[PDB]
Amino acid sequence: AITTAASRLGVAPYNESRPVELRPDFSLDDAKMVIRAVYRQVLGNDYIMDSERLKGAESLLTNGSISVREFVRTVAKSELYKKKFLYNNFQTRVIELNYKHLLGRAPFSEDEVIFHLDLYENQGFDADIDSYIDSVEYQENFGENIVPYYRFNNQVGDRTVGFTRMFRLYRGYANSDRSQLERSSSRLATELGQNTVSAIVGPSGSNAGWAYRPSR
Amino acid sequence: MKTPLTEAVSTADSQGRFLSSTELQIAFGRLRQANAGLQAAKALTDNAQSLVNGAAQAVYNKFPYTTQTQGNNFAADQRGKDKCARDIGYYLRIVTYCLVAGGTGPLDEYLIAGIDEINRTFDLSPSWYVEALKYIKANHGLSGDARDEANSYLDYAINALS
Amino acid sequence: MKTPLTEAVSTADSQGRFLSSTELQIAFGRLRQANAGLQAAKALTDNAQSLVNGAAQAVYNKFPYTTQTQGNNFAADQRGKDKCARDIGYYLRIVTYCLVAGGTGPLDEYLIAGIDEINRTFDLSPSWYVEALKYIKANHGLSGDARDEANSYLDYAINALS
Amino acid sequence: MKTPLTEAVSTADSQGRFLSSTELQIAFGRLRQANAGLQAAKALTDNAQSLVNGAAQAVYNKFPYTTQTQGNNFAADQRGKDKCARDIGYYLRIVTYCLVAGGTGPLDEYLIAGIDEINRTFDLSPSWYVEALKYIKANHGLSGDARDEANSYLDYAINALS
Amino acid sequence: MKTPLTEAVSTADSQGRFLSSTELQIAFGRLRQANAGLQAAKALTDNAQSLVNGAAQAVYNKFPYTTQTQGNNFAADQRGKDKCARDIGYYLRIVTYCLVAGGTGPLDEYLIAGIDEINRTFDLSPSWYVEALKYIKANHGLSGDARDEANSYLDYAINALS
Amino acid sequence: MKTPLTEAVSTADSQGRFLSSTELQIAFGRLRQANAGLQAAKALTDNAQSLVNGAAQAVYNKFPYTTQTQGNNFAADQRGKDKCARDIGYYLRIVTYCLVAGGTGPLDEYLIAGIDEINRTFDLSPSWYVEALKYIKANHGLSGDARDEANSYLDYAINALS
Amino acid sequence: RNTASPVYAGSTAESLRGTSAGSRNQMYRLQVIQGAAGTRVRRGKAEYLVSYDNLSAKLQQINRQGDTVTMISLA
Amino acid sequence: MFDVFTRVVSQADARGEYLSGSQLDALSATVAEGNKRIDSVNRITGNASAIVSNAARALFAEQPQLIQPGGNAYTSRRMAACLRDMEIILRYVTYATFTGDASVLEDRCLNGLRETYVALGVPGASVAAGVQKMKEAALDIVNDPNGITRGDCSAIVAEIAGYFDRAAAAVA
Amino acid sequence: MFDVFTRVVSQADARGEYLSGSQLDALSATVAEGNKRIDSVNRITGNASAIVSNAARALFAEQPQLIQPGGNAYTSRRMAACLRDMEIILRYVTYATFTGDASVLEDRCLNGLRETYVALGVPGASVAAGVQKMKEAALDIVNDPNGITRGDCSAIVAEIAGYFDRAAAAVA
Amino acid sequence: MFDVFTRVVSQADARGEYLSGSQLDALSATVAEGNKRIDSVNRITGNASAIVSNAARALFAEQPQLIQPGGNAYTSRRMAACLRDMEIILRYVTYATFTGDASVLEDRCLNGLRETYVALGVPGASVAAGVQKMKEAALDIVNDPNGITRGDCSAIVAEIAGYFDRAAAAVA
Ligand SMILES: *[C@@H](C)[C@H]1/C(=C/c2[nH]c(/C=C3N=C(/C=C4\NC(=O)C(CC)=C4C)C(C)=C\3CCC(=O)O)c(CCC(=O)O)c2C)NC(=O)[C@@H]1C
Ligand SMILES: *[C@@H](C)[C@H]1/C(=C/c2[nH]c(/C=C3N=C(/C=C4\NC(=O)C(CC)=C4C)C(C)=C\3CCC(=O)O)c(CCC(=O)O)c2C)NC(=O)[C@@H]1C
Ligand SMILES: *[C@@H](C)[C@H]1/C(=C/c2[nH]c(/C=C3N=C(/C=C4\NC(=O)C(CC)=C4C)C(C)=C\3CCC(=O)O)c(CCC(=O)O)c2C)NC(=O)[C@@H]1C
Ligand SMILES: *[C@H](C)[C@H]1/C(=C/c2[nH]c(/C=C3N=C(/C=C4\NC(=O)C(CC)=C4C)C(C)=C\3CCC(=O)O)c(CCC(=O)O)c2C)NC(=O)[C@@H]1C
Ligand SMILES: *[C@H](C)[C@H]1/C(=C/c2[nH]c(/C=C3N=C(/C=C4\NC(=O)C(CC)=C4C)C(C)=C\3CCC(=O)O)c(CCC(=O)O)c2C)NC(=O)[C@@H]1C
Ligand SMILES: *[C@H](C)[C@H]1/C(=C/c2[nH]c(/C=C3N=C(/C=C4\NC(=O)C(CC)=C4C)C(C)=C\3CCC(=O)O)c(CCC(=O)O)c2C)NC(=O)[C@@H]1C
Ligand SMILES: *[C@H](C)[C@H]1/C(=C/c2[nH]c(/C=C3N=C(/C=C4\NC(=O)C(CC)=C4C)C(C)=C\3CCC(=O)O)c(CCC(=O)O)c2C)NC(=O)[C@@H]1C
Ligand SMILES: *[C@H](C)[C@H]1/C(=C/c2[nH]c(/C=C3N=C(/C=C4\NC(=O)C(CC)=C4C)C(C)=C\3CCC(=O)O)c(CCC(=O)O)c2C)NC(=O)[C@@H]1C
Ligand SMILES: *[C@H](C)[C@H]1/C(=C/c2[nH]c(/C=C3N=C(/C=C4\NC(=O)C(CC)=C4C)C(C)=C\3CCC(=O)O)c(CCC(=O)O)c2C)NC(=O)[C@@H]1C
Ligand SMILES: *[C@H](C)[C@H]1/C(=C/c2[nH]c(/C=C3N=C(/C=C4\NC(=O)C(CC)=C4C)C(C)=C\3CCC(=O)O)c(CCC(=O)O)c2C)NC(=O)[C@@H]1C
Repeated sequence: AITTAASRLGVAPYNESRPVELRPDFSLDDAKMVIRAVYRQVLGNDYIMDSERLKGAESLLTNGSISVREFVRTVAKSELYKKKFLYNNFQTRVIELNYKHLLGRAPFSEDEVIFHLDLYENQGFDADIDSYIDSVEYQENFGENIVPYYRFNNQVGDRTVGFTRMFRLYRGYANSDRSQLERSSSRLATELGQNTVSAIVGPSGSNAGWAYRPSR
Repeated sequence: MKTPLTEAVSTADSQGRFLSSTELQIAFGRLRQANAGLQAAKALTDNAQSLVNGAAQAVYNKFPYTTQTQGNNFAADQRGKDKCARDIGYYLRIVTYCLVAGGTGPLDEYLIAGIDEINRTFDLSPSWYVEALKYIKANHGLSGDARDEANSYLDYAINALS
Repeated sequence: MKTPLTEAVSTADSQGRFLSSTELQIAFGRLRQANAGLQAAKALTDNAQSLVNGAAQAVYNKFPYTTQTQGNNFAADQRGKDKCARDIGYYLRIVTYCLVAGGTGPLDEYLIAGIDEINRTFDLSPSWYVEALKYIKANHGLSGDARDEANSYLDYAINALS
Repeated sequence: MKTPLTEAVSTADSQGRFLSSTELQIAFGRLRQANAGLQAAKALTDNAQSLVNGAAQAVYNKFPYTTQTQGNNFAADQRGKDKCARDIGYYLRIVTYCLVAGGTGPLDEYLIAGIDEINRTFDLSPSWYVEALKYIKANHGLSGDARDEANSYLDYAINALS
Repeated sequence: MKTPLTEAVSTADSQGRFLSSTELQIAFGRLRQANAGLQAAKALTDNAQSLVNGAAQAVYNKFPYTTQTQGNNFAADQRGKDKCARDIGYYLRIVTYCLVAGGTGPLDEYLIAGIDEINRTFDLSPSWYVEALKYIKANHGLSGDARDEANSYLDYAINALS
Repeated sequence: MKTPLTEAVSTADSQGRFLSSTELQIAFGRLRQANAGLQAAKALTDNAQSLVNGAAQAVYNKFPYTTQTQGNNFAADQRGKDKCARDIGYYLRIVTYCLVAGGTGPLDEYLIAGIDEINRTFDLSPSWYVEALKYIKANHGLSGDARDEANSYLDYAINALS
Repeated sequence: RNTASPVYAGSTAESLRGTSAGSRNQMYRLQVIQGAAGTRVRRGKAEYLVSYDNLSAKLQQINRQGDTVTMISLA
Repeated sequence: MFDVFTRVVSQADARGEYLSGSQLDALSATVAEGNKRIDSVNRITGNASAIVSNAARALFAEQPQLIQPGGNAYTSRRMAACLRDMEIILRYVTYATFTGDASVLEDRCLNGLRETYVALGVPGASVAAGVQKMKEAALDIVNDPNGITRGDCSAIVAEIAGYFDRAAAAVA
Repeated sequence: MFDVFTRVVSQADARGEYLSGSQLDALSATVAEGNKRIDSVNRITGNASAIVSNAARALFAEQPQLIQPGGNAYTSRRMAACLRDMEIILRYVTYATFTGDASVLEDRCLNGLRETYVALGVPGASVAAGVQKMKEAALDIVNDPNGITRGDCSAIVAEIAGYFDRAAAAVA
Repeated sequence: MFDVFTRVVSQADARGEYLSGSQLDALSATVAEGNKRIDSVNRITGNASAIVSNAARALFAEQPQLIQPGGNAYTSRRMAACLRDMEIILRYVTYATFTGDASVLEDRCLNGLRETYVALGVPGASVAAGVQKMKEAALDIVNDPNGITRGDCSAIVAEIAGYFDRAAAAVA
């Protein structure tokens, strides 16, 4: 696990959290926690305004008409998600964000960019979103009833490059995907193309050199 | 932000498709509307001082306690009156943007998103602004397509406040 | 519902854990508090009608237009006054539930969740109920732990409205 | 760590809420407990060497093969005996941390998580440490709340090993 | 069940692919091994009683306390000896399944999954079974491919226990 | 690339597992096939020029319009004939890679992935290459395992095109 | 096994679509018998509501886990 | 999922018994036929596209209602879905042939397939007719005596026919 | 995240030492002040909305550039996000007061916050001014002698001031 | 990933050339060593737990700072993570031995491992010492002449030693 450097790396709050599961015959408070957990995770800790809430999807989730996964899929396909992460981004940046939001990890290899770029170009954004959520990886980690969460810790099937690239996409707890130094630029386009990694730079506050970014 | 041209490209981009006759029709709809929208924006802009001042006075008349009651959220002093006229001016200006853009986009992005939190935090009644918007509706003097589109944004803001 | 015992078990259940010294301490904290809450609930219950009527008049005194202005959202008629006394009675009654339960759960589940939509939809001013809650704080006559817990829920409601 | 104060805050943070009367009660439960925990921690610490040596001999008496059998995992030599006394000292020391913290957090983070992998990899019997823990329960000489909290952590470790 | 044939189809199915030369080669690999595995299963089966009894005595010799110490987890009485002989028989029998199946699947699905919780719950030492498996390795009398495949499964069990 | 050895490790890695008898059998299957595949690769390579030209003429004979019709996508001129012989050479060469690799990997990654878009984009009929592949099947002169594996890859390409 | 099953006759099969029912606005109700062979299984009998676009993916998911499909109907 | 070997193992474990000499000998006979089994899988796979397309053409020739406007196989996406389904069924039949056990076909293809087609309005009786057309083409391909070591493949052919029959029965 | 108790424990474990008698006595003194700590948390929480709104009003009055058109607090969305930031910082300051340790502030509230404001262009110096205004209001509320058992709360007030100063320093 | 065969193929396609006779003969020589390669993987795997545990014990004995309080291998969480890491590295070394190519080891395990350990504060030099200890034990196990057909495995052993060296170099 991550113990000594957890707070320094911004991982300690997630060490202290547990997966948010919607049990059968869930209560009212259970549904609200899922909605809050889904909004924080899938939308990258961006502030969500009341006018932006997916009230219809929230209703169906609360009613048991859609499961957690289908609620996640509904949020990921919403105009709110596309506005935040699709319409103003390079598709490689979109693919990066999708992996972090929906799978809680960074892309491992250029093959993933190839797959999802082609899938978007040939079948569209909604088809690409389905690929993440209907993936074997999503099934084994979250299944039908658990909100996605960051997978900092080592798991079966991991590659070491994934760990270092997580801190390229995750920049601390008091932060959002749309409020990072690199702004709209793809974080991993170069790393994936060259199969290279970079030294982990921890979040601001706990790391004086948090702002180090290489030049072109 | 929500406008016909942006929505058209956003739909095609989401689908990974070239623009088709559907999107071209959207553009034709914009072109049919645009000149009336620009005319409405000009008319509201030229009359903005009169509309904002009259709208503020209409609010004070309907809610006289706002000019009689001490408090940071009221217009009993010149400070609060200046804040109130400023706010009504923001509504009128952003409505002209909607007419230029051809959609609620400017209202959605600049004014409505988070307005509930602002009014709650600073103890501002949405009914005050509804009254101001109703005044502007009854006094902008537009007609035809200019009136229809302009009133759609004014009612859009009213509905958001209610 | 947020109460010390329910949150203790839910957190343990989310961890797939038996209860441990942590949760037992939560229970001891509830037991230290519970009698004061029950007595506070009794005192507020016995004095409910005086508190509710006094609170309603405090609102009418602070906002005289509510009893002078025609409208479905105002109290210019007995219909509106009865609605207002009813609403203030709901606030007090659900506050006594929080004292019984030992947490804000009753307020969260029965009153606060969705209150913003209701007040917006029906043009009800949160400041009215804030004034009613402030009167209840100033007049329930509690002391010690009973006072502290009761005021925490009344201030919790005020903060939710502000 | 699992302690009343940290879990109270983490739960409230996950819900996005300020601390309420529920969390304050958790604090009062902690304050009711803390002095007995600190007193228990002092008593175990002052008697640590006797308890550790006594616990080690209790294990050796119950499992004599651990002192007669050659092997890296056994205590037939001073190397293994030193490893054993060190390990029992870790259990006792971390249990005193639990009393100071008022929760199983120190045991969970420092000792319990991954203990099954350690004992499997290095061929250490959990039954050995269960015997050491039972000796400490029988000989720490505590009473009252100090006894109950200390035994809860000792039993927590025993249950984890069984 | 992990076997060359089921793994070949599972991989192809996960790819939505027909079976290709890659999977036919996997089948040829299975056919190369199969007769030796079937021979090994017969030899172990014919010698099962001697191997189980000899393995059981090997454990008792290596760990004499298991035949002298009272307790449900020990073999000091006929009940525990029968439990022990039964358990060792389970290991040998399921190993012959692995030889028949050509993979660790029968060990994985019938024995290994959950063995850690069983041994901890009932206070059974994995070291006992490792000695039993080592005896069977040293005494099954196989050679060639039969030996190598059989030893791989016995070593697979030993690794799972350590 | 899809081969028995890479597939074996990919499956084991995805399960977080050491290689077991299942994967060893996969290796033995590869070794059974490898020499026949290498001989087949040698035979095709040594005969490649005759096979490529013969296959191209077979396509021209079956589809005479390809050599009589003007267009960038046809072989009426020397430019188009050179492109065609090149493409057929690519198919044959990459097939030899499959025999070397012992799987469809080289075909999957170098030729098959994206072939549909190429043929659509440049207006090339898949039937042309099917006939070329059929000619190679009937004329490579292989026998035994070399024939069976090579024909499996040629058929794999034919199936992808149809 | 001396048990009952839910009643999905007439209009009782219907479920709400909203914006979560895919391109065809059709929901399919999959009743399955499942066990733990991955995430924890809470119930031996489960129901899944999936759109037409995800129906194929859901069947392979159920299939890969070895769970049994007892009934499928339009919702 | 089971193969021919693990099927026997699973039955043996449920009774807590070693495989008998007869059972081991039966598996030895299965091993002796493995080359024919691999050839049958290779031949069906090598002609998969032809088997599916020829079967599809034959089906629509005898059941033109399927492809007329309003028919369930009319429109490109429905026709593509139909051809996909035929390929899926053939693929899982080859899987069952490869493993020597029908479990992969039953668990991963036919599991709920009858109810799926009923819910979708897909005519299962026509799917069964298509599967039968693939069956007859596949068995002739497997039985082809040209370019292969000569021998008796009747047993494997009967087994493959059984898997096709299971698929046809399951859909209709 | 540590509390006042686990902060000492973590330092002790890294040294492999039992807590000394001095350390246990220091924690005993912390327990003796527990009622004052709970009161301070309760008082700040009970006035949270007033502290945020009053501080925000004062900040915008002294820094009108923040709310004019083009300002970083102009438009409802940015203004609402700004008010959320003040509430969040105040909320975490109450967490630190409750636990008696700054770790919750450092681990969560201030972790990556400077990156957020630099990336967005939020003026960190103005956030620090707003946090300073909340600090002034909060400390007065904690120190109010009315309606409470009288005693000396200087130590807890000094601790709370430090948490506010930590937050202000982290942003500017 | 690549194996020994597909490594040569990929280099040939990049040049657009058929494999030369010498390249095909070299791969035939690789095939002739296949049994020794499979035995080497089997022997390391069969002793995997002993290799990891013996190496870990030897490491902590030589570097007792790792397991003293405050050490990076102190506490059960970190010790468990440490033992897991040794098993992972050994597992991927066997993968590379099985495929005859270091790509699986380099791509999935070693790439980023130096940066990971630096970020976590894991002592990379100590990991290298542990990897080196696993190397000696594994190579001795592979070379054991008992219970195996006799022959020369020096080439396979050298290849395995190279993969261990790659792992040791990458962590530090
Ligand atoms: C500085 C913070 C101010 C201050 C505080 C202060 N409080 C006490 C004592 C108590 N306060 C409480 C608090 C509560 N009781 C409840 O039931 C709840 C609601 C859930 C709360 C918040 C309690 C239980 C006590 C103990 C009993 C008592 O009423 O006295 C003291 C006295 C010393 C002590 O620590 O006990 C003090 C000093 N006093 C001031 O003058 C500051 C403005
Ligand atoms: C260096 C690695 C040591 C060594 C190896 C070695 N092995 C062989 C030959 C064989 N080894 C096997 C292996 C297996 N048979 C099985 O059924 C399985 C279980 C799935 C395995 C792992 C086989 C099949 C052979 C061939 C037949 C035989 O039994 O000999 C050799 C001989 C040369 C060859 O390549 O065949 C060698 C050298 N020998 C040593 O002395 C090293 C310590
Ligand atoms: C019924 C299926 C038909 C049939 C089959 C049949 N095959 C063999 C023998 C072999 N077939 C193979 C197959 C392959 N070799 C390869 O390299 C590959 C490519 C990956 C394959 C598919 C092999 C290895 C053999 C053994 C050597 C040989 O060629 O004989 C037989 C003979 C009996 C046996 O089991 O070996 C038979 C009967 N024969 C027919 O007449 C049917 C039409
Ligand atoms: C043991 C000899 C040394 C040691 C190890 C140690 N490692 C960690 C933590 C991690 N190790 C990894 C490495 C990998 N993850 C992978 O997926 C793979 C490739 C498949 C590798 C090689 C990672 C990513 C972590 C962090 C995430 C996690 O642990 O789940 C620790 C714990 C660190 C901590 O608790 O903070 C330790 C102790 N430490 C030593 O002192 C030895 C020299
Ligand atoms: C064609 C004229 C030239 C050429 C192209 C080429 N590109 C790639 C690979 C990629 N292309 C992209 C591009 C985009 N991704 C986006 O998000 C956008 C906007 C929506 C664009 C334009 C990306 C990200 C990749 C990487 C993933 C992928 O491989 O598809 C390749 C492949 C390179 C490789 O496989 O290593 C090629 C061939 N190459 C030429 O020689 C022409 C000059
Ligand atoms: C006028 C109808 C009544 C009135 C107004 C009033 N408003 C405020 C304060 C604010 N008004 C806003 C509104 C906006 N800010 C924006 O950027 C936009 C979108 C572009 C809008 C609509 C905000 C955010 C504030 C708070 C910050 C600020 O002061 O600028 C006040 C003062 C409130 C206070 O406590 O300071 C007043 C008086 N009051 C009446 O009584 C009129 C009837
Ligand atoms: C004493 C009851 C018996 C005994 C003990 C014994 N233990 C080891 C080795 C280790 N003990 C631990 C345990 C811990 N390390 C920690 O950091 C913590 C958590 C804070 C614990 C509980 C570990 C990890 C080891 C292995 C590494 C190390 O040596 O530190 C040994 C030696 C085992 C070996 O093979 O070297 C022994 C002898 N043995 C008996 O027979 C006693 C009855
Ligand atoms: C005409 C330009 C050339 C031609 C045509 C031809 N087509 C087929 C068979 C099919 N055509 C279709 C196409 C569609 N079916 C649909 O539902 C729709 C969308 C609404 C389309 C466009 C299909 C699916 C088939 C196959 C099934 C069927 O027969 O209906 C054939 C026969 C192919 C065969 O193998 O039987 C032919 C001859 N052929 C030429 O040579 C013309 C130049
Ligand atoms: C062709 C001979 C007949 C035919 C077929 C047809 N099927 C569908 C739709 C579906 N078929 C399936 C079946 C499967 N999906 C899988 O993944 C697998 C293995 C697990 C199977 C067996 C499913 C799930 C669907 C629906 C979802 C999807 O298509 O992806 C259609 C289309 C139905 C529609 O358009 O609504 C058709 C046409 N139809 C005929 O008329 C032939 C007799
Ligand atoms: C108000 C006094 C000042 C101000 C603030 C301001 N902040 C943002 C945006 C964000 N603020 C945060 C902070 C947090 N999010 C968290 O979850 C946590 C707790 C763990 C913290 C501390 C974040 C992450 C954002 C970005 C996310 C988002 O959706 O906004 C804005 C909005 C900026 C914009 O361009 O929208 C503003 C305005 N601005 C001022 O001018 C004041 C000085």
